[PDB]
Amino acid sequence: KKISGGSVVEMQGDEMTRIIWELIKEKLIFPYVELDLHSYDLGIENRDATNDQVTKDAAEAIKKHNVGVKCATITPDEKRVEEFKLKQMWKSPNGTIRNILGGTVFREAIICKNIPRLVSGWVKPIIIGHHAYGDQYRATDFVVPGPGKVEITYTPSDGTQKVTYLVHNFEEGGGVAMGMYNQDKSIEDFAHSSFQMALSKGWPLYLSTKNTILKKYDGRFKDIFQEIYDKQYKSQFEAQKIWYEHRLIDDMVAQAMKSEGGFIWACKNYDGDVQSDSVAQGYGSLGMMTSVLVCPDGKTVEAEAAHGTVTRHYRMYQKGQETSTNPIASIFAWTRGLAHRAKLDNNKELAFFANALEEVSIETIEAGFMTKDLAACIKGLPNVQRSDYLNTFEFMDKLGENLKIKLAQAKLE
Amino acid sequence: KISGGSVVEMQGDEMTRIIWELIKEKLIFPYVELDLHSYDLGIENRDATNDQVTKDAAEAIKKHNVGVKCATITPDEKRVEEFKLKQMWKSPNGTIRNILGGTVFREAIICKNIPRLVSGWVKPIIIGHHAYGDQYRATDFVVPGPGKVEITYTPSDGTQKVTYLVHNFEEGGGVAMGMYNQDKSIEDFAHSSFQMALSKGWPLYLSTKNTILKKYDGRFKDIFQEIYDKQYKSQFEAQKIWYEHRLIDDMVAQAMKSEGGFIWACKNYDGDVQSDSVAQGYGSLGMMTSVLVCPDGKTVEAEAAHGTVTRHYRMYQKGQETSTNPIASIFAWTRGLAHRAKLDNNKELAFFANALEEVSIETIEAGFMTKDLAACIKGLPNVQRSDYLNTFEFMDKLGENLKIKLAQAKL
Ligand SMILES: NC(=O)c1ccc[n+]([C@@H]2O[C@H](COP(=O)([O-])OP(=O)(O)OC[C@H]3O[C@@H](n4cnc5c(N)ncnc54)[C@H](OP(=O)(O)O)[C@@H]3O)[C@@H](O)[C@H]2O)c1
Ligand SMILES: NC(=O)c1ccc[n+]([C@@H]2O[C@H](COP(=O)([O-])OP(=O)(O)OC[C@H]3O[C@@H](n4cnc5c(N)ncnc54)[C@H](OP(=O)(O)O)[C@@H]3O)[C@@H](O)[C@H]2O)c1
Ligand SMILES: COc1cc(NCc2cc3cc(Cl)ccc3[nH]c2=O)ccc1C#N
Ligand SMILES: COc1cc(NCc2cc3cc(Cl)ccc3[nH]c2=O)ccc1C#N
Repeated sequence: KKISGGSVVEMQGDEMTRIIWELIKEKLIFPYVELDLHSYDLGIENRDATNDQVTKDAAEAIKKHNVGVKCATITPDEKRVEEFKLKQMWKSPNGTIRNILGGTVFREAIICKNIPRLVSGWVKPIIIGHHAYGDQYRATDFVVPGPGKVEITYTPSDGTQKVTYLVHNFEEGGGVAMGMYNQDKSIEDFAHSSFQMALSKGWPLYLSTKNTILKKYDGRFKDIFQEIYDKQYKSQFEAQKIWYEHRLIDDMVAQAMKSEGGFIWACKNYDGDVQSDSVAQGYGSLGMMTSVLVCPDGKTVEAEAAHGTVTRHYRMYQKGQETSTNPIASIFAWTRGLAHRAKLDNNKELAFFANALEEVSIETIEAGFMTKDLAACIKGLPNVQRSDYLNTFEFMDKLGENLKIKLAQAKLE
Repeated sequence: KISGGSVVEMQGDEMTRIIWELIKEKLIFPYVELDLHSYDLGIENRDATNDQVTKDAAEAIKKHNVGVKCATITPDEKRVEEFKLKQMWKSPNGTIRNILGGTVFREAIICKNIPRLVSGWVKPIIIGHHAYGDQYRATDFVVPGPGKVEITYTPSDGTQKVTYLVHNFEEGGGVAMGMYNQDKSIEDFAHSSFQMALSKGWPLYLSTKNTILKKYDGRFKDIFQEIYDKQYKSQFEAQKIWYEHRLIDDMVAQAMKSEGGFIWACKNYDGDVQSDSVAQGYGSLGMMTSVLVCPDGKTVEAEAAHGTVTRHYRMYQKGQETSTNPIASIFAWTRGLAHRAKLDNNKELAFFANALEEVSIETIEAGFMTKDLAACIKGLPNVQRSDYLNTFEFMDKLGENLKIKLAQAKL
């Protein structure tokens, strides 16, 4: 009696995450749930094999079936082109997908009692989202060769008066300059995703900006969030004993470091990249970072780990050496995905399993069975020895055993 | 008694004014004679002068080169109606940078008994930002609807103008903005960062997002490699250190797994302590120093990265016990004097500047500190009164330890 899972769009990936991804399906997922799976290999060979079309096709499956679970993919730089002999430097799959689906990406660390956090006292979860990976990806930048006047202009499409804003008047040398933009359409999406992520998770929501300085730019993020909230989300927030409030980023950081957690943060940063966030990097185990892509309708969810393909470990695997790669984030991609499926289907057996799997993963670590990065968090890297951790299979085997027990006992009721 | 020479001083506001005068009295004036050129950068003095006193303070730093600044009230719509201000005056620190050029760094004083966010960080990590980041150089506006936003360059020459597409709003509006940076700003920023790394004896690293802003940030990066290979390259090799560029993604992840011990030039939009996670995670903003350096090498103005500690000031006003950490403020003075000692080559003053930091540190390593610092070790919930000293007790204990340290030197 396997569980009837329903329609899920799976997306296979590259390197160490592919290798693990399979272990998850075989050892933790398929022995218990029969899915109407809709796989899409997005490993770099096949993306190149199809001219990055398989990426676009997965994005459309996700729209239709409302549930995606994606493995980590190689985004090609120059050296990967030469390494796989690619036809061209294909765009990052994650951006391709999120452009098609609209909506917003939220990351969150998985927190275990026996794993130190930067801030002890952070005990309820911190869930942060950025506006389409950041304001930097919508920047038009160039060098100013010599003296002169840089300006920005609005050209009403109808054809009423132009308006010109002097940016700077370079009077005695060169420099650099750039323009940045955001569409209302897009800010509204960010709003709806954030509010609806908050209702779904049950915590309150904070929008941070720098509207002391960017009065009109960050202003209009605030006013849009406020109009949308006051017009269509307040009653449902009140009903969950939660709220939305805008903060100055200055205020918002000071609070969040003096807090216990349990909130949604809509950061209006310039850079949304995980790899440049000091706190995310500071936990000291990127393998405990989940992500989720929520769309402005509330139905459509795509889940995935926030780390990369772990190329450094992958090269060791190929040469047949020990690896201690952390599967958690990838495991939680499946459980968040499956959980949301269950939400849409009103499928209590799936919801139980999903939660169960998340539960066991933390429990397993808390008993003191874990991968090297987590032991390193406990003891310190120079102090870690081989008998403090399990390799990638030993930890996956352990999670299988503990999952068997959990569900076997849990059945008796 | 040790004559220092000329220093420039700007008296501050609220809790920092009180803490200032105590440092002057107990720590500075009994050990050292000075030619204090003092400006009253309290809010109420500025309003009386129509902000002009801030200018005078700044221009005076030009002549003498050493400044020590007490935290100051930067007005706001409630601070206006609090003092009936003639106008909502601008930030003093800004006016002072604006007038001196220069690049503001920020350090956090560390002790062996005060947990850092990362245990492994056992050396200083000094961060500078390019003129407070490019949000203060931004020009924002609302887009009412469908239409084009174009950024254009009209050469002074008169040669053909250039025009890049920012975005064409097809359906509905949004927002737009453009920011700039003159090359001279960047040369200064780089110069300041090369001088700062040379004095503090640590390697340098510049962070950018040149994988997305290939031109804008790339430009920063070259001016850094150019000026390095040109003017400073072999001076580093002489002091056994090095300069390198790091993609911001790479820099952050390298830092957080390092032992500290480097200068960091952050090319950023927001160079405000308030919004820095890592600075607000230490626990005591009372431990965060900040030092303005100029390109020319000659000019240094020190202060505290924390504000005026208003919540503590209101407790001062009512006779209620306060526990305000003065280290940053002490370090404003030691930085100012250790610099003045290198200008004057005044060895006697140099020793005093290093003496007072070692004392400040030793006191806290010994286990005598303020409430913030106690909270970092135990947790604010677990903190008993017996765990820490109040504003006054901590001073007297430093004053005491300063006296004893100075004595043993003579011998
Ligand atoms: N959406 C995505 O799928 C996504 C996101 C980011 C990057 N990537 C791609 O993945 C490839 C590799 O990128 P990268 O090496 O920069 O990033 P990465 O895969 O996150 O690896 C960086 C380092 O972090 C540690 N780490 C990350 N995940 C871990 C895990 N699950 N368990 C244990 N340790 C872990 C490892 O450090 P130690 O080796 O020191 O243990 C690893 O070398 C690139 O082609 C990149 O474009 C993909
Ligand atoms: N250097 C400058 O010129 C500068 C920099 C920032 C702000 N300001 C100005 O000064 C005011 C800032 O006040 P603010 O309350 O916003 O920020 P703040 O005075 O720097 O600090 C606010 C809180 O931080 C803690 N704190 C700061 N310094 C401390 C110390 N030395 N010892 C112990 N705790 C300390 C206190 O927390 P607890 O209350 O929890 O103990 C305090 O309530 C504003 O009017 C602003 O315009 C000036
Ligand atoms: C509950 O523990 C965590 C939660 C996390 N959530 C994600 C996150 C939080 C976050 C919080 C702030 Cl104040 C600033 C930037 C941030 N960036 C992030 O990506 C990350 C790390 C830990 C730790 N330790
Ligand atoms: C030696 O430990 C410290 C040094 C500090 N230096 C100042 C500073 C560091 C810093 C480091 C990063 Cl990775 C990011 C932003 C940062 N902003 C800062 O203002 C601050 C805190 C601690 C701690 N714990």
